[PDB]
Amino acid sequence: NPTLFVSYDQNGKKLSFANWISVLSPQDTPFVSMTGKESINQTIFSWQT
Amino acid sequence: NYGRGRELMYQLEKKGKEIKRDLEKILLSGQARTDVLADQYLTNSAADPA
Repeated sequence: NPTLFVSYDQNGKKLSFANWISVLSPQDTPFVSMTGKESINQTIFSWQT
Repeated sequence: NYGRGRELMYQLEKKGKEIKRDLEKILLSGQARTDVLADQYLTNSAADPA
């Protein structure tokens, strides 16, 4: 029922919201994400040089 | 052993690397031949008893 088309004609709007958050300051650390981690089950590890 | 693997193969490969390094050093340092042949390098010249 289009009656006014000013403020209340189409109720249930999205409030001008988007589904993506913007971190204004860069806080990523590609170093660790690049260096892959390896699993160890035991606790008697040993490496050679 | 755990990392050593054993006592024979590890030591052998280590000594192989060592002799390779020593070989490269001896080749790149600079030294002239000194084998006692006295111009008999060619002309096979069997050991010439006495």
